[PDB]
Amino acid sequence: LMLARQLPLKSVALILAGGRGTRLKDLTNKRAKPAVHFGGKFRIIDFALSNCINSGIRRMGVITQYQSHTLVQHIQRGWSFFNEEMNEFVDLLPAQQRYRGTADAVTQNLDIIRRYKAEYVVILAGDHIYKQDYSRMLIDHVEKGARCTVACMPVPIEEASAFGVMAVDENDKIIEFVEKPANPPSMPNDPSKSLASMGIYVFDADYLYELLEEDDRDENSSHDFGKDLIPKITEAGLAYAHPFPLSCVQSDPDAEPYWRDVGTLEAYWKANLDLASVVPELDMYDRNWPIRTYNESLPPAKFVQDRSGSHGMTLNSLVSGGCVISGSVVVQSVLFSRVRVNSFCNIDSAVLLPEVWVGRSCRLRRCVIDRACVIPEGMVIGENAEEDARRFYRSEEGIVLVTREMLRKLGHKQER
Amino acid sequence: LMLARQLPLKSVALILAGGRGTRLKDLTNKRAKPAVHFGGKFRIIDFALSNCINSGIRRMGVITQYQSHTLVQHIQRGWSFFNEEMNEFVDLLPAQQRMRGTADAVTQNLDIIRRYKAEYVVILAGDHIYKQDYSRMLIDHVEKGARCTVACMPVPIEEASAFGVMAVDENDKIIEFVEKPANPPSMPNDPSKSLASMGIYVFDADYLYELLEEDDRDENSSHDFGKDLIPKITEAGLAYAHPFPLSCVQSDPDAEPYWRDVGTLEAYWKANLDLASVVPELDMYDRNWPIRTYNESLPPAKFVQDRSGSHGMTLNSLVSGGCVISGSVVVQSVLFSRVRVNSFCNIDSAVLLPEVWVGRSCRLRRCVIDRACVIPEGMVIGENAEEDARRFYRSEEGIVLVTREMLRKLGHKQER
Amino acid sequence: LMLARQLPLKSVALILAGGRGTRLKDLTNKRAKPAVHFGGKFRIIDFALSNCINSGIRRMGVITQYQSHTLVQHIQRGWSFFNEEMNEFVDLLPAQQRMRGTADAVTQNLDIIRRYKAEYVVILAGDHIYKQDYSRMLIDHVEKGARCTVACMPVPIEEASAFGVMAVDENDKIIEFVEKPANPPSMPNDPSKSLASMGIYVFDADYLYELLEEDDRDENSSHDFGKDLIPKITEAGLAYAHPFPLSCVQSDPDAEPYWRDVGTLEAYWKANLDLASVVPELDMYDRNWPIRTYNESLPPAKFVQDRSGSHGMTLNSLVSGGCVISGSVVVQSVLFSRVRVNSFCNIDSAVLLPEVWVGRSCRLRRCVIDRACVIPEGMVIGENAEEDARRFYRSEEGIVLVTREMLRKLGHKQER
Amino acid sequence: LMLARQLPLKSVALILAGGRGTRLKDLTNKRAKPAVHFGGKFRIIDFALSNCINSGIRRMGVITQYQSHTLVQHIQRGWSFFNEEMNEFVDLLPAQQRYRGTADAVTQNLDIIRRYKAEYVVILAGDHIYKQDYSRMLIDHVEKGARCTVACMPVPIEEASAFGVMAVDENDKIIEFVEKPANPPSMPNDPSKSLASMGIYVFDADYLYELLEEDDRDENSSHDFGKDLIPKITEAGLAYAHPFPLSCVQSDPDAEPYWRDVGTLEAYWKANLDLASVVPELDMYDRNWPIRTYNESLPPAKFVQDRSGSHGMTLNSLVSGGCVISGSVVVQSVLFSRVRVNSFCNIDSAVLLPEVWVGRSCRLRRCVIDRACVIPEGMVIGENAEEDARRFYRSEEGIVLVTREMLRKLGHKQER
Ligand SMILES: O=P(O)(O)OC[C@H]1O[C@](O)(COP(=O)(O)O)[C@@H](O)[C@@H]1O
Ligand SMILES: O=P(O)(O)OC[C@H]1O[C@](O)(COP(=O)(O)O)[C@@H](O)[C@@H]1O
Ligand SMILES: O=P(O)(O)OC[C@H]1O[C@](O)(COP(=O)(O)O)[C@@H](O)[C@@H]1O
Ligand SMILES: O=P(O)(O)OC[C@H]1O[C@](O)(COP(=O)(O)O)[C@@H](O)[C@@H]1O
Repeated sequence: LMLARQLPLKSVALILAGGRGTRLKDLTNKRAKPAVHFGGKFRIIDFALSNCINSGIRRMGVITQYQSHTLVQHIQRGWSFFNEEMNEFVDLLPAQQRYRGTADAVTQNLDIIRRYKAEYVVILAGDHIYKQDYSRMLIDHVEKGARCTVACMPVPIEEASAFGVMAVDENDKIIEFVEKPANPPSMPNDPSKSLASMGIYVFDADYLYELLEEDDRDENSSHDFGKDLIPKITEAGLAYAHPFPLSCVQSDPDAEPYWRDVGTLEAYWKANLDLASVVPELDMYDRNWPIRTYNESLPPAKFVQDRSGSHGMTLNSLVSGGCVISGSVVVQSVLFSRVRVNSFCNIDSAVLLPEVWVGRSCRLRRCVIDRACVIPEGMVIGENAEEDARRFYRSEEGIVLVTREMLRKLGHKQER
Repeated sequence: LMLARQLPLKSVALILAGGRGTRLKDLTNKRAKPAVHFGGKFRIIDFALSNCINSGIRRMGVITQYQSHTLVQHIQRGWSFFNEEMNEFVDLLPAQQRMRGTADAVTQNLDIIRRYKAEYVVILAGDHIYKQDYSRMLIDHVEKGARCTVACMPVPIEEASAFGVMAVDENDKIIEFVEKPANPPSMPNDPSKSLASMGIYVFDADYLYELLEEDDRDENSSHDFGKDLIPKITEAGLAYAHPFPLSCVQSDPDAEPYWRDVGTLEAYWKANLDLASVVPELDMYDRNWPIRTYNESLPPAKFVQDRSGSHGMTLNSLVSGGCVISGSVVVQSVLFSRVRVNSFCNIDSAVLLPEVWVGRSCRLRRCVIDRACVIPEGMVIGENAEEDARRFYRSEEGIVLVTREMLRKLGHKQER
Repeated sequence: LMLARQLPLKSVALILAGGRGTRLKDLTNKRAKPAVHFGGKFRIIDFALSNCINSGIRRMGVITQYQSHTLVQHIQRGWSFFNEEMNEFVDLLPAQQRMRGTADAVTQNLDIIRRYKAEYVVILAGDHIYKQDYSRMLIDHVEKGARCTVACMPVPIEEASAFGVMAVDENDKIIEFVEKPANPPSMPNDPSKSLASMGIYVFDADYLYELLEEDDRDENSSHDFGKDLIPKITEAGLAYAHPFPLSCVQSDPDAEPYWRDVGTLEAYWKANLDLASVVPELDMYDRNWPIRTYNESLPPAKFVQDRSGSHGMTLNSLVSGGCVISGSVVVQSVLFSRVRVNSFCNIDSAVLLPEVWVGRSCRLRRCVIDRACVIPEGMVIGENAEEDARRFYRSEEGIVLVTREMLRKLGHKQER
Repeated sequence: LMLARQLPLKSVALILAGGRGTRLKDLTNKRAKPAVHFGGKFRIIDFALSNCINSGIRRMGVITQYQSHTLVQHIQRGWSFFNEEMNEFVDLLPAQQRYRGTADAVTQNLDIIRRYKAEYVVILAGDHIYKQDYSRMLIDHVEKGARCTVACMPVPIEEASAFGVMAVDENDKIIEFVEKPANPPSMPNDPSKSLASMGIYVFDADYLYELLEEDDRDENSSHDFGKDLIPKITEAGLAYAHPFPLSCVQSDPDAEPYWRDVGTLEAYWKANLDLASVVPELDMYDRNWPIRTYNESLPPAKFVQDRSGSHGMTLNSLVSGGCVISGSVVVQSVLFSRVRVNSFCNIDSAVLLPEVWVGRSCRLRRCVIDRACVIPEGMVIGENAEEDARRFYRSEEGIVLVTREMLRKLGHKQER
C-alpha cells in the first residue's frame, strides 16, 4: 500500500522531443516533429506530456534539440502553469546537439537531471500518439524488481522492421533484443506479429546515470537508447518487459490498444482523419483522462452562406473553432484553427493545418495542406495523379502534401 | 505629450457587476447578469473587462453583489493571469450590500478602494455589450478640466425612458440631467432621439470619495449613481459629457456605434444571433482590439452522419468547440460549447447555451435554451404559440426561453 | 496495488474555511480566521490547502462563510494556478449562510458539490495548523470498509472540553461520541488524556448527501458536523476512527504529532514564536512536504546602521522579505513582510504582522502587532501590565494585541 | 494626443540577451551574463524586461544565443504570465548562432519578427542595469521624425573607449559615430566626458528589416549593431540622439542617471553592494516603477544563536529571504537566497550568490562567492593577497571570485 502514489512523486519524465520524422519529408521540415499539429487543436507533444500529468509525474524534461522554436513557444505558453515550489515543472532542456543522438542527448544534460534527485527516470518519446498511464507502469516496474522496464507491444511483422524487436520470458524478462532488423523475428506463438519496443522506457535512475557514463566513455557506440544501451542491459539480464495492454488507457475495453507512430505522411493522414470518423479509435472526449494543449481564444466556427445564397453541407467533418466556411461541401476533413474556406469548394478527405486560406471554387481531395498557405482560386488538387506528383509532393499511397514553398515556387503569393 | 499613456496608469476601473437583469426573467434568476453567456465562448462581463485591458486600465474592481458564485469562478479561472505586484490586477470585491442602489455598493468597499492610490476612477456598470477605449475618455476627461465625465450616446426616444437623459451645451457640459423619466426629453435638433447616458462615468479619485461620504451620511437618498450622485454633480456644474462615437472601437468607420443593453431576452436573442448573420455588427475577429474569455480545452466541432448515413446542412450559423452535430439541418443559429445535437432535428434561429443535449427529431425555432437543458426526443418548439406559452415562457415578440427547471415540470427528467 | 493513487483522484476536499475565531477577539474581527497570518509568509488556510496538494487531492472546495474578502483575494492570487479542465481546481464556494452550523454550509452548496462526481469527500474544517497526508487516511478509510472516518488524536483532559471526545474499540470503531462536553471522559488506559476529534472527517460521497438531506429536512438539529451528523452516524455504528499519528508528516519520527488549534491569541503567539526558537516543532524547511502560499516579489531583509552608525543584533528571530531593520536589538521575535523597524528599539518575543512601522526608541515585549499598525515614537509595550491593560487588549497570560483601530483611540494617527 | 499610448502598442522589444561578459571571466562561464544574479533575488535580464512592461511594450523578443538553459528556465518560470490573445508575450527566440553576432543575431529570426507586424522595434541589451521608460523614448523618436534613435549618455573619457562614441547637433542629429575608439573623442563642451552610446536603439521597423537585408548580403561587414549598421545610418543622416536623462526613471530628480554596465567583476561587486548602503543609488523600493523577477517561495531569513549562545550583529547588510545565519558578524554584504552561514564567521563586503554554504569560523572579505559553493571550515578569504591570488581569481582591484570549481580543485567536496 501507498506505492502507486509515492512512485510518480519520486520519478521524473524525460521526453525525447528531438525527432525530425524524416519520412514526413516536408511537414516537419520547418518544425520539430513533436510540434506537428494533430487532431484539430493539439500537438504531438501534448500527448506525451498529458500522460505525464494524469499519471502523477509532474516533473518533466523536454529535450528540444533540433530546429525547435515553436516547440519552445508551445511549452512556454500552454504548459507553463506549474508551481515549482511543490516540485512540479516541465523543465525545457535545450540539447545543443554536437548522428550521436537521443542517449548522448540525455547525457549532455546529465548534470541538470541529477539535481532533481529522482529515483525512477521515465525515458519517453514525444513523436508518438498513444494514451497511457505510467503510474500503472512504475508499479509494474518496481514489483518485478528490475533496473529497466521496456514498454513493448505486438505489432505486424511487415512494419516491425522499424522498431526494436524483443523476446520475453514467462516473467517478462528480456532474453534477446534486436533493433531495426531487416528480418523481424516473430513471436513464438503468433508468426505474423512481432513483440516490438515502443520507445517508452523506465530506468531506476541511479543505474541510469551509472550506465550513461559507461557509454559516454565508449568511443565505439552509437549513443542511442535502442542500439548500444538496451542491447547492453539485455546482456546484463536486468531488462524486463511491460506489455502495453496492461496500462493503455481505453474508453472501452473491447478494442486493440492505440499507439500510432505517425512516422510517414500517409499514416499521419490516416491517424488524423480517424478522429473525423463516426466512432474514433482515439477518444478525445474523455473526462477521466483528458489531454491538454495551448488553449487559444478563437471565435466559434462560423458557417455562412455562399456568394449565391446557398448552404454548406459538412459530412463526417471536424471543423474546429475559429474557422469561416462559406457554403462549400466539406467531406471527411479536419479543419484546424482559422481555416478560412471561400465558396464553391469541394474538400474531401483533407487535413487543413491552421490558417489555410482556400480560394474560390477549389476542389481539394486526399491532401494535407501545410500551415498558413494561400491556395489560389480554381486550383484542383487530388483529382489528378500525374499533375499532382509534379507541383506538390504526392506519396506512394496517393496522399498529397501542400507546403507554403511549393505554392510560392508556382507563383501564388503566399505572403499574407 | 506623454499624457496619453500616463492616464490609464493612474486610474482604476470599477465594474459594478451586481446587476440582476430582472427583465431577463428566468435566464438570470440563477446567475448574475454579468455572468450570462453571449457569442459562443464569452460572457457579458468579459467585454467590460476586455475594454479595460485594451484601454490600459489593468487595475479593475469587480463589485459583485451576490447571487454570483459562477462569476467569482469565471474571474478566478480566466482573469487570474495578473502579476498583482506590478500594479495590474482584477480585485474581486464582494459587494455585501444591505439585505440601497449602485452607489452604496461602491460605498461599503470604499475603505478598500482608497488603498489603490488612484487618480481617476472609472465607474462602468459593466453588464452591457460594447467596444470602447476608455483611455480616449480619460484624455477627454482631463482636457476639459472636469470632475465627472458621463459617456452619452443618442438613442431612440421610444426607449430613452430606460436610461438617464441629459441635455448639454456647446462645451459638452451638463445642463439638465433627468434619471429614468416617464416622458424623456428630446434633443434640440433631432426630436425623435434622446441623448442618453450609458452607465459609464469617469470621476476624479479624490472627489468621488468626498462625494460618496457626503451622500452616505444621508438618510434620504437612494444611493444610486444615476438618481442621486450625478444630479448632485450636475447641480454644481462640474459634470461634462463624452459623446460615445469619439471613443468607440469600430472595425468599419462607416457603421453606427454598437451599444446593446442586452437585458430584455428578446434583445438577448437578437444580439446573440447578430453574430450568426452574413455581416455582424460586433466584430469578434478584430485583432487590434481582442476580447478575452475563459478558454477551456474543448475538442473541435464534430459533424457526423445521421443514424441513416445522411449529411448535415448549416447556413449562417456558429458552432463552437465541443459541439457534436449529426445531420440535422441548422439555420441562423448559435451553438455554445458541448452542444450534442442529435439527428433529424431542424434548428432555426436558436441560441443553445452550453451542454444542451437536443434529442432526436427535435424542431427548434426562435428559442433560447438554457445551459445543460436536455430537450427530449420529439419535442417541438416555436411552431404553435399557445402550446409554448402553456409550457415554457414566451415573450410578447415570439422568443421562447427553455430552462432546466422548466422541463422538470413537464416530467422530462434531466440529470445530465 | 494501484489503490493508493486512485483514491485521491476520486476524492474532493471541502475546507470549511468559515470560522470566525471568536477567541481571537480583535485579530480576526476584520478577517476570517483562515486568512490569518502565521510564520512570516503563510496564512492559516494554506496549510489545509497544501496538505490537499501533497496528498494528491487537487480538487478542493473552500466553503468561505462571509467576513472574508481578504481570503477570496488570497485564493485568487496564490492558488489560481490550476488547469480546471484536467480535474484539478480550488472551487471557491461562497457559503451564503442564513443570517446554522457547519453542516448547513455544506448543505446550501450541495447542488454544486454533486456535479464534481466524487467518491470520497474530505471534510476538513481547515482553520488549523498541522501537516497531514490525507491519502493515508483515505487508504485507512477504505481498508476498514467505513462510511465516515474521523481523525482522532489524544489531547490533555484539561482542554478536551473544546473538542468532540470519542471512545473507540479495538477496531478503531466509534462506540461513544460526545460533542464539546463540560466533563470530558478520559481514555481507558491514560486517565489524564482524552481521545479527541480534530475536525477532519472523510465521508463516502453518496452517503453524506443522503445524510445531509435527511438532516436538512429537520427543524430540530443545529446542522453542525459535530453535534448532529457524527453522533447520528455513531448511532448506526458506521463511524470509524483514524489515529492521527499514522498519517502525520514528521521530519523527525522521534517527536510527537504537531496539531495546533491556533485560536486563543495566547496560543497564536506561542505557535508563531515556535518558528523563531532554536529547533522548531513545525518544520517549514521540509522539501518532501512543502507548504505553499502567495509569494509576492519582496526585496531582501535589509539591515542597516542606526542614526548614529551602530550595528544591530538578532538572536533566535525570523525576518522575512521587505523588512528594514536599523540597529535595534531583536530577540525571539518574528517579523512579517515590509516591517520597517527603526532605530534604538528593543523587540523581545514579538509578532509583527505585515507593514508594521515601528517608530524610533520603541521597546516591544510579548506582543502581537496587527498588520499595518504604525506604532509611534517612544511607545513602550509589555513592561507595566496595568498600562497595557488600560490602552491595548492584554490576555490573562501576559500577551498583548495591538490593532490599527486600537491606537486611533489614543490619538496616534495611522494613515500609512 | 493619443500618441504615447498608441506608440508602445505598435512596437515590439528585441532584447539582445546573448552576451557573455568575458571580463567577469568565471561568473558568466556557466551562464549567459543576462542570467547573472543581482540585488538579492533578481537577474540582470529582469531589468531590461521590466522596463518593457512598465513602458507599455508587452511584446518582447528574448534572443538567447550563448549557453542559455537557466535563462530559458527563468523566462519560462517567472515571465510566462502573458495572455497572448491580447498581443502581449515574451517570445523566447533561440538564436542558434552560426564573431558575426548581435545584428546577424537579429537577422536569423527575421522571419519571426515580421509576423508581429510591428511599427517600431526596440533593440535593447540585457546585460545592463538601468531603469528607463521607453514610452517617453518612442514619443521622442517619432516627434523628431527619425528612422533610428540611439540612447546616449555622457560618460567619462577614461571608460568611453568601451562604448560607441558619437557627436550630436542642435536637434540631436548624429554627425559622427565612432565605435570603441582607442582615443575617445570628447564632447565639445566638457573635455573630460564623451557622449557614448548605451546599446538601447529604436528603429522604425520597416527600415530595420529593409536595412538588415542590405547588411545580410554584405560579406565584408561584422554584422554588429555598433560597427557596420549604425555607422551606416549615420552616413545616411537618418540617426538621431535621445539623451538618456530625459527618460531615466529616478525616485529623486537631484541625482545623476543610473546606468551600470556590469562588464567586469569589480564593477559587479560595487554595483551590487551599493544596494546594501544606507541610501542606494538604485531605488528598488519603488512602487510607480517596480521590477519583477521569478518570485520563489522561501521561508523568512532566519537569525539564530551561535553554537555558544551568542548573537549575530548584521551591519549595512542585505540578507535575503531563505537564509539561515547563526551569530557571525555580517558587514556590508549581500546574501542571496538560501545562504546558510554557520557560526563564528566574519563576512565583510561580500556577495554570496544563492545556496552558498559557509562553514564554521570562516572570515570572508571583499569577495564574490559563486552559486552553490560549500566553503569549508576555517578558510580565510580576502585577508591575504598573495594567497588569495593563487587559489581563487583575485582581480586587479582586490576583488575575489570563488567558483564551485576552484574549491573542487583544492579538494573541498562541492557535491551536495
Ligand atoms: O516557409 P514559411 O514562410 O516559413 O512558411 C511556413 C509556415 O510554417 C510555420 O513555420 C508554422 O510552423 P509551426 O508548426 O510552428 O506552426 C510558419 O511560421 C510559416 O508560416
Ligand atoms: O437549478 P437547476 O435546475 O439545478 O439548474 C442549474 C444549472 O444552471 C446553472 O446554475 C447555470 O449556472 P452557470 O452560469 O455557472 O452555468 C448551472 O450551474 C446548472 O447546470
Ligand atoms: O479597519 P481599519 O482600522 O481601517 O484597518 C484595516 C486593516 O486591516 C486589514 O483589514 C487586515 O486585512 P488583511 O488580512 O487583508 O491584511 C487591512 O485590509 C487593513 O490594513
Ligand atoms: O560546476 P557546477 O557543478 O556546474 O556548479 C556551478 C553551479 O552554477 C550553476 O550553473 C548555477 O547557474 P545559474 O546562474 O543558472 O543559477 C549551478 O547549476 C551549479 O551548481
